[PDB]
Amino acid sequence: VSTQELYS
Amino acid sequence: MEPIGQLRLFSGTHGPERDFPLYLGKNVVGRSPDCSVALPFPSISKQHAVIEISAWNKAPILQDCGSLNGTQIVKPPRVLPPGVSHRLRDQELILFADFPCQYHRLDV
Amino acid sequence: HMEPIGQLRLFSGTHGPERDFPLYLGKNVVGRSPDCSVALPFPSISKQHAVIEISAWNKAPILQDCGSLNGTQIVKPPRVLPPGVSHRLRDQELILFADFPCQYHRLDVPP
Repeated sequence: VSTQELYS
Repeated sequence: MEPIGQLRLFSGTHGPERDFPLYLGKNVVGRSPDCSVALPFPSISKQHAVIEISAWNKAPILQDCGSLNGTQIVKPPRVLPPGVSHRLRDQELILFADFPCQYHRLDV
Repeated sequence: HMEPIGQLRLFSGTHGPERDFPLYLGKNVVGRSPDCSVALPFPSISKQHAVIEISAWNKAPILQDCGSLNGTQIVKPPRVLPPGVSHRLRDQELILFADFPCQYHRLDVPP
């Protein structure tokens, strides 16, 4: 698993 | 080794507060359960930041390790560029991604 | 007695243990005066420091600073809340009043 980007 | 600081992860969607002890040396913050301060949330990088403490009586140094979602100082509001050292102050509020924490120096 | 629509948590700190306050429909004033909705009895908190207004049952609360001396800050994203600007509160979000971190939580209640 890679890091989940934060968006909106 | 007795802890010489604490990292408080405030309560939130993930449940009640979690408190992590900080020791002399390298205290890695990340998602990996290997990390000294394991914040097992998808938006935290696997190796997110490191809090380095040289002595009980020396300010810890926080550095972002090139995390995806960043490390911020809440007040005064600042983004910590990757690799830049920041001296932590007692009661300082830090964001790792969208997770607010507070650092507390212990005694002694 | 009506049912609170949300709550404000003042985290434990050097000032003492955690305190939690109900937030109701309408106006809820945060300040150091003991008759504020949210009474934070600390000298660095203004007498009328901020207000959280809940316009209607299922509307996000609006936080406004009342021109406090030591300010109100939004934690994520981190930025000072200028007096008068309405900030929509999000569940679990942290706010600083002066240097005191606080958290807003929406309660799961009917009208």
